Amino acid sequence: GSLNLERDVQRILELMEHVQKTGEVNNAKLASLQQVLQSEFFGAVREVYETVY
Amino acid sequence: SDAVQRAKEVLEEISCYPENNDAKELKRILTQPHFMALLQTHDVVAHEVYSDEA
Repeated sequence: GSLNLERDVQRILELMEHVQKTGEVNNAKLASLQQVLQSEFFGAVREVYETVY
Repeated sequence: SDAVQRAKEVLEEISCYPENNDAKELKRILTQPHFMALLQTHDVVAHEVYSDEA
């Protein structure tokens, strides 16, 4: 009932961890993406976005 | 706006690593006018958090 992007925001961490199974993708950056993807600010800010929208 | 870039930045390295075009696309699609737009709307303060004392 919500944006798939938001839902995929979590499912993305799965694909990332799947592609990172190649080795040639320093999990450093891959993980770094998780810190932002799993960032709370995303929801905190996303909340405002919806409010304004 | 470099912190957010670090998110997709991983994709920059995946450019060499042949991964699932779908998976890699997930990180790409993760950059929309909603999310990536919010990052640039939040990174504003994040970057200001350390306002160059200069």
